[PDB]
Amino acid sequence: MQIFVKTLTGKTITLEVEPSDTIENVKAKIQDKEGIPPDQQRLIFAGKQLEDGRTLSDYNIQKESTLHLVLR
Amino acid sequence: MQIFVKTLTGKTITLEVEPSDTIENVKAKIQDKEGIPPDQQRLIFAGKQLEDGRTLSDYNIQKESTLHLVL
Amino acid sequence: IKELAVDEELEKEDGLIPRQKSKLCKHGDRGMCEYCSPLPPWDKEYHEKNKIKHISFHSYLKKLNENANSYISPLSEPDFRINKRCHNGHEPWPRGICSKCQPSAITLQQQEFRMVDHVEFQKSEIINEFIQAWRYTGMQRFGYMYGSYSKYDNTPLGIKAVVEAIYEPPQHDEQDGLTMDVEQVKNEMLQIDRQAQEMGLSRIGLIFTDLSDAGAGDGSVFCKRHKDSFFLSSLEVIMAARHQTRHPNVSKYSEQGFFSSKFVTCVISGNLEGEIDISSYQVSTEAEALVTADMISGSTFPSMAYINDTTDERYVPEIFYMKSNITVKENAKPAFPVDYLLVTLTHGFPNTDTETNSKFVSSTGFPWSNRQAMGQSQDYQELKKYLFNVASSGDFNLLHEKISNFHLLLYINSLQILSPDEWKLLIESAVKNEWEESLLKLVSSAGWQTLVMILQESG
Ligand SMILES: OC[C@H]1O[C@H](O[C@H]2O[C@H](CO)[C@@H](O)[C@H](O)[C@H]2O)[C@H](O)[C@@H](O)[C@@H]1O
Ligand SMILES: OC[C@H]1O[C@H](O[C@H]2O[C@H](CO)[C@@H](O)[C@H](O)[C@H]2O)[C@H](O)[C@@H](O)[C@@H]1O
Ligand SMILES: OC[C@H]1O[C@H](O[C@H]2O[C@H](CO)[C@@H](O)[C@H](O)[C@H]2O)[C@H](O)[C@@H](O)[C@@H]1O
Ligand SMILES: OC[C@H]1O[C@H](O[C@H]2O[C@H](CO)[C@@H](O)[C@H](O)[C@H]2O)[C@H](O)[C@@H](O)[C@@H]1O
Ligand SMILES: OC[C@H]1O[C@H](O[C@H]2O[C@H](CO)[C@@H](O)[C@H](O)[C@H]2O)[C@H](O)[C@@H](O)[C@@H]1O
Ligand SMILES: OC[C@H]1O[C@H](O[C@H]2O[C@H](CO)[C@@H](O)[C@H](O)[C@H]2O)[C@H](O)[C@@H](O)[C@@H]1O
Ligand SMILES: OC[C@H]1O[C@H](O[C@H]2O[C@H](CO)[C@@H](O)[C@H](O)[C@H]2O)[C@H](O)[C@@H](O)[C@@H]1O
Ligand SMILES: OC[C@H]1O[C@H](O[C@H]2O[C@H](CO)[C@@H](O)[C@H](O)[C@H]2O)[C@H](O)[C@@H](O)[C@@H]1O
Ligand SMILES: [Zn+2]
Ligand SMILES: [Zn+2]
Repeated sequence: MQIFVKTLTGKTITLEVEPSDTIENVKAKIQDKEGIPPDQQRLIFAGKQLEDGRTLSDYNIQKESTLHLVLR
Repeated sequence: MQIFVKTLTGKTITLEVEPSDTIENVKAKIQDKEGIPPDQQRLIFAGKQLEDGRTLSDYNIQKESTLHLVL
Repeated sequence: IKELAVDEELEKEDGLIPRQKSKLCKHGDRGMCEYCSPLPPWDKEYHEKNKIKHISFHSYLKKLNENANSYISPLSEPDFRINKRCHNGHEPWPRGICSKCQPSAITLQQQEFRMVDHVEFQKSEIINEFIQAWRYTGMQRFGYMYGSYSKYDNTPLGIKAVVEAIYEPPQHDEQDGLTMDVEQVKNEMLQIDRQAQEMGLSRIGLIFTDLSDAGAGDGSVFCKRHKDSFFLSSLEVIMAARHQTRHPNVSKYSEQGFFSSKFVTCVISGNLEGEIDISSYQVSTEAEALVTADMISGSTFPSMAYINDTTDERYVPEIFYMKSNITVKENAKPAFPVDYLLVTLTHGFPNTDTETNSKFVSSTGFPWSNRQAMGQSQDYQELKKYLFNVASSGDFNLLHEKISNFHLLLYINSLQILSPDEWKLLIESAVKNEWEESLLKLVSSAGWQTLVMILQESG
């Protein structure tokens, strides 16, 4: 599927992920292309703070959903 | 009639239900279109936790009402 | 047809300035005379002596009405645009041209009056919390000011903008500077305007930072804006003109029903002493009209507006400006100091002695919107940390203090858990002078208890 992540630079980047993907995997997928290390990324989805262990399908993150990137 | 179910992610799904429907029945009606198993679903209406035994009319859930879904 | 309350009230006032009794008065307590009769509210000399740099709008309005003495509306906004529907023995512009449709030569001048005289920030914590975004990130920031207009008594018939909160739209401080005139900003602000109207608040101005740490380890900053550089740049002046045009001031006394704007522009930057200070401005009606006609641009120099070319789209006549050495008339082309388009306002905070009338009890404690780059997200965790404990406790004074918060309110409303009636109830519980009864109704309400339920299990 395709999911959007909204970064600290104003940018909204599209991401290619699968429902079984872990959130740690998505943080890496942001790191390589946006240069932000997975430990600096705090991911939020519509007021729910995500955890590296669970997956996108555990949080009902369907296609064309939008995650928010928060600093720390 | 028609009732709204609103998750914490903002998304609001519509449901076709009767006043006589059980809350277990409404949890099935959420699963089929959103794939979410009823054991993970906790439905909230008016500051009260809904119960699988009761019905929508026990809680006076009228038309165009909005339940909130918490995981 | 429907003016703001402050305009209806100042209209009824005469604004007369009393004068000292004179040794030359030779009436007793019987009437007045040429030496002791009061000054009219626009008295140029009274304003000079007291260092008031512009007369107020309603002082100006009353000056125009004495000079009118059948009806002709005394106020009309300038329009410099070529008349394009001219089919007077020639094709319309750009095919044909004649004296009826082309604009005459323009002469720009410092505006003698200002729509708003003073900017009062209801609490200095409002300013400090806004500045935190620059302190944490190093990026300059801008926000829109919400509040209302009311009387200001340090100048005849004066008006002040009373600021109750600041809202920051999404922004990044990059290769284009601050970006306010963009679709994303405009569409979010429409939503905020609507919700803050339900709180009895108008969008009354713009504030933005131009802050550079001075390297002295005392919090001081460089002085970049001053009489020998620039106050607002050309691009900032152009932006104020668009804002003012989009926030028109309603006036019975104008043929169109509108005249200029009460929207104010504030910049936070260093003063000549190196302190972080506020400078407040509006632009002239000539600047509004120039920008409507698309006649000026930013130039290489911040203090200089560039005058644009005649094209097949817009016609640009000669433009002059009245420069003061005493004055003289200069050709404004190719560029002219954008100074002549400004009016300057004062600013302040209410004195801490007396009771407050601020709509909101607190301006901090809950994350403002659009501060993710600052490590401030609006979360169910953050709302629970802020609210849940205090809500369960059943302490009404403490619950009142916590919900009396502009950004907290907007965030809760965005969750769309409370009904429109319950949202009105939360608003009343936050801003009302007599809030107890509303807070009770709210806390027992259904939507509210759902919200407290959601936070409880949100954890
Ligand atoms: O006896 C006090 C009354 O006048 C007050 O206002 C003073 O200043 C005004 C400025 O225009 C004058 O027109 C007015 O005559 C002055 O007295 C005020 O209006 C009230 O306290 C009283 O009517
Ligand atoms: O940096 C804030 C300083 O002022 C505060 O005191 C008052 O400041 C304003 C009046 O100048 C009021 O609007 C504000 O609400 C007050 O808090 C603060 O208390 C001081 O400690 C600071 O030096
Ligand atoms: O300037 C960065 C600091 O911001 C906070 O500290 C300020 O704001 C507090 C709440 O208004 C005040 O109590 C304090 O006096 C201010 O300095 C933050 O808590 C600090 O950790 C930051 O370094
Ligand atoms: O001059 C017009 C009105 O000014 C005051 O009201 C404004 O300022 C208050 C300060 O918080 C706000 O509460 C109010 O919402 C504003 O409209 C004055 O109190 C009014 O009587 C005047 O009509
Ligand atoms: O691609 C141009 C972008 O810049 C705009 O910013 C302002 O400054 C420009 C250069 O100094 C001016 O020419 C322009 O008129 C100003 O608006 C703007 O922020 C972006 O949306 C434009 O794409
Ligand atoms: O606040 C300082 C900024 O002023 C300009 O940007 C504003 O005005 C432009 C038109 O003149 C708009 O396009 C822009 O969206 C506004 O934010 C300037 O271009 C910025 O670089 C300055 O930082
Ligand atoms: O704490 C008093 C209020 O004003 C403060 O001004 C401070 O600004 C910086 C804090 O990060 C420092 O330069 C120093 O503590 C003061 O100059 C503070 O910013 C505000 O948050 C307070 O409301
Ligand atoms: O009420 C009379 C004046 O109140 C304000 O000014 C006082 O309170 C401010 C807050 O500290 C001080 O900064 C100021 O120096 C005090 O004189 C208001 O800003 C003024 O316009 C009023 O005349
Ligand atoms: Zn006399
Ligand atoms: Zn013509």
